[PDB]
Amino acid sequence: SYSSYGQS
Amino acid sequence: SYSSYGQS
Amino acid sequence: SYSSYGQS
Amino acid sequence: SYSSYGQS
Amino acid sequence: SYSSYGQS
Amino acid sequence: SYSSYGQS
Amino acid sequence: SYSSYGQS
Amino acid sequence: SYSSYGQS
Amino acid sequence: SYSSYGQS
Amino acid sequence: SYSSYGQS
Repeated sequence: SYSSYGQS
Repeated sequence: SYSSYGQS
Repeated sequence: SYSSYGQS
Repeated sequence: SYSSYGQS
Repeated sequence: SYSSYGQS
Repeated sequence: SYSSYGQS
Repeated sequence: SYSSYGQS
Repeated sequence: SYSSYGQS
Repeated sequence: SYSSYGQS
Repeated sequence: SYSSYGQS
């Protein structure tokens, strides 16, 4: 949880 | 949960 | 839950 | 729940 | 529930 | 939008 | 949006 | 967005 | 966003 | 973002 994987 | 995977 | 997967 | 998958 | 899948 | 505030 | 505040 | 504040 | 503050 | 502050 609390994670980023895409394009931000 | 609390995660990002797309384009933002 | 509480996640983003699309284009925003 | 509480998630986004489309175009917003 | 509480989710978006379409074009908004 | 897409939020909960009551008792469910 | 896409958030919870109550009792679930 | 995409956050929790209540009792779940 | 993508954060937790309550009781889960 | 992507952080926890409550009881989990």
